[PDB]
Amino acid sequence: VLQKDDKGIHHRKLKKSLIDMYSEVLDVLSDYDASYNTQDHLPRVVVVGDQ
Amino acid sequence: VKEVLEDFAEDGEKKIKLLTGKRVQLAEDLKKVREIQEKLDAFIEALHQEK
Repeated sequence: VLQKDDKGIHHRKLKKSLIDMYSEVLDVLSDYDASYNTQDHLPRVVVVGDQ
Repeated sequence: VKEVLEDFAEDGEKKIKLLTGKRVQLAEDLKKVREIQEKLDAFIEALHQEK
């Protein structure tokens, strides 16, 4: 129902930006195993700093 | 003998005078079937979203 707002033609391809799809990739790895032992498999960007 | 074998080189029929030619035909068929499937694989990947 949300995608129907976009009205994306079936024949066009490239339905979603690659990184938006990689977000699902990282999310599924996190869901399968949230431990760092499985996080280590794919790239991430960590934002860390002083309080 | 070198001259006669050159005449052998010239004529392909003189190579398949005895009809045991499975070797050459089978090799050609293997290579061409691999090309067939290689192109069909990309075509079907285009069917999955390129429609």
